[PDB]
Amino acid sequence: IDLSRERDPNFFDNPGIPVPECFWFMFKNNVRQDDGTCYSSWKMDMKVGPNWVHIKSDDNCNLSGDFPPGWIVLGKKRPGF
Amino acid sequence: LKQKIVIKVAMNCRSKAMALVASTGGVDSVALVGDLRDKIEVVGYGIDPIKLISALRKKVGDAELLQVEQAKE
Amino acid sequence: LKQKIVIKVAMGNNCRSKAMALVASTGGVDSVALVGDLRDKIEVVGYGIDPIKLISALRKKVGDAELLQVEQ
Repeated sequence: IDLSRERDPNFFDNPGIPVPECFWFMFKNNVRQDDGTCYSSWKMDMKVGPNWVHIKSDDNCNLSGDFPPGWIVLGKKRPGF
Repeated sequence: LKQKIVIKVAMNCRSKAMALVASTGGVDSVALVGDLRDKIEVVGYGIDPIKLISALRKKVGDAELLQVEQAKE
Repeated sequence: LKQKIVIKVAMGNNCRSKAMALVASTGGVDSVALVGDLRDKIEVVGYGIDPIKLISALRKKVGDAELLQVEQ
């Protein structure tokens, strides 16, 4: 999986809250399932295959979570962030 | 205080789903996102995702919570 | 092709819910967002949105509605 080589997620930044710094990409067996945006140095709940997974972000948009077998969610900073 | 919710909805059902989510108390914004416009992203205050999912299934069709994230303000 | 439209509406309780539902369900609308400190302006983004009919509907159904911005 090369994130430098993935189409940008289609997104909408709500104008009332800060703009989230990261793109995220969810894969089952190296096949892209879903994508979107999330905050750096923050946390979110994501449905990853059958399970709710608590995902933590560092300032660099690296995502840690206990993903079920065959699944991963990977983050990177959006242009100019 | 604000939270972002992303919902996958089988979806004119898009117009129906958008109208239902946008009518919810405490909504700041609603957006069709994804290339197929098959996801609704909602931002606001005191939105119960469980209640919103129930309303979508009963009104529009299959719907699944994808992402819930507090606004980092 | 891609449009951003901002409408100030007079919004009195469940007026936001009613205006947001109407705009959200208008043909060509991708996104609706309340903006301004008083959340009394609606930012509408989409493709093929008819701003004249949107303003008619909002005036008939919700209250006074002024076109502040149309951008393409």
